[PDB]
Amino acid sequence: PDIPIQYELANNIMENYQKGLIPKVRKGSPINVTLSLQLYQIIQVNEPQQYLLLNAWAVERWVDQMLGWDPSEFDNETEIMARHDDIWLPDTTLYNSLEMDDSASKKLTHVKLTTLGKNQGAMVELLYPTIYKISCLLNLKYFPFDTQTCRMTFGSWSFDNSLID
Amino acid sequence: PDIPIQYELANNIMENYQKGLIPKVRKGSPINVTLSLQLYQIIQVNEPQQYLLLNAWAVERWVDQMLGWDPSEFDNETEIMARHDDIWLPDTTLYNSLEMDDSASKKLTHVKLTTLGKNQGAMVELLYPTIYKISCLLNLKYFPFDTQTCRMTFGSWSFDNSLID
Ligand SMILES: *[C@@H]1O[C@H](CO)[C@@H](O[C@@H]2O[C@H](CO)[C@@H](O)[C@H](O)[C@H]2NC(C)=O)[C@H](O)[C@H]1NC(C)=O
Ligand SMILES: *[C@@H]1O[C@H](CO)[C@@H](O[C@@H]2O[C@H](CO)[C@@H](O)[C@H](O)[C@H]2NC(C)=O)[C@H](O)[C@H]1NC(C)=O
Ligand SMILES: *[C@@H]1O[C@H](CO)[C@@H](O)[C@H](O)[C@H]1NC(C)=O
Ligand SMILES: *[C@@H]1O[C@H](CO)[C@@H](O)[C@H](O)[C@H]1NC(C)=O
Repeated sequence: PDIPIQYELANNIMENYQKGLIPKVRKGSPINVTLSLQLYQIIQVNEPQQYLLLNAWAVERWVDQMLGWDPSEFDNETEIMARHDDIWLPDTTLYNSLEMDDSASKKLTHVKLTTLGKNQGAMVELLYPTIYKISCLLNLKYFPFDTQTCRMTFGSWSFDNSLID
Repeated sequence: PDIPIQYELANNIMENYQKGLIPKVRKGSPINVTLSLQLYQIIQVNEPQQYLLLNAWAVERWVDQMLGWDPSEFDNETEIMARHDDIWLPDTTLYNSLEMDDSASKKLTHVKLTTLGKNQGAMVELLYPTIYKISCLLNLKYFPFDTQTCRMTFGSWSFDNSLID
């Protein structure tokens, strides 16, 4: 009738879904997460406090083995946009971050769900802008002709290699 | 009886509505969003950190194809004032923003709904004040007789041209 097909799609795929648990139907394999980074700006290289302020564009892709639907049933449709609140998100952490509030370093709004099949899951694309307060060591021996290398360690804080890769 | 007609109006249009999904009943056309901007103040042109602090008035108009009602049924009322939490809002993002917390750069409080018909949708007006921390490059070659141009890039972070225009 007047109800959109995406309403039925989201009601169907997010029916028995539990966002508080890792969507790993298969037992013997971790969830592969593909993190991609773009540098947009270097806001501040703060020598006195060993912190660098970066403005990055982070893209995060994995496969959610529970949010899979058949495109033929739901009117040919192969994509749907949901909210980051409604699905399980990997806890990608910047290990050397100097900011503990994730509302000042991340702008998670929406996720994109592309189906691979009913029982095969769906690709989840997570695009969000970040502001990283990075703890980097400065070797100011050749100041002001110095070059500095800044490391960004990314990983899951609570999930090990057997759960999230 | 003693119940207002706007109570019956908001209960009827917001009955099967889902605010987590784009209100696009029609298939082959994006949602047109009309962003209008007013400059109210230039708080700070911070040369050392390449950021300009603006105080703007943003007005956002689109058509919500699901929130349409027949005025004649609901005592011939053509408008209703709702909250931004209750309806779907486009993710209008300032691309070069230096602030990721949207509670320090935006004051979304209410929305205005004007009906175009039962099955034709409703015009949504979103008025809110903003404080923009803008990443702008300064060419201080003619200081202090210098003129600077500051760019403000606006768009959806996750929705492409086929969804939001
Ligand atoms: C996650 O990554 C692993 C790689 O460690 C993938 O395992 C591969 O699976 C294919 C079959 O689909 C095999 O042909 C490859 O040999 C496997 N790789 C290795 C290194 O053994 C896995 O498929 C990926 N996806 C998951 C687990 O959903
Ligand atoms: C959104 O904007 C598009 C313009 O791209 C509108 O499409 C127009 O539709 C009218 C009919 O209502 C046609 O007469 C015009 O020729 C169309 N424009 C173009 C450029 O083809 C569309 O109606 C707008 N509103 C929506 C999609 O709800
Ligand atoms: C898309 O779906 C419609 C109806 O569901 C169908 O008519 C059309 O053939 C589909 N497209 C393809 C390429 O199969
Ligand atoms: C608006 O509705 C009221 C009550 O239903 C009616 O008395 C009035 O005539 C209507 N106005 C117009 C212009 O039809």
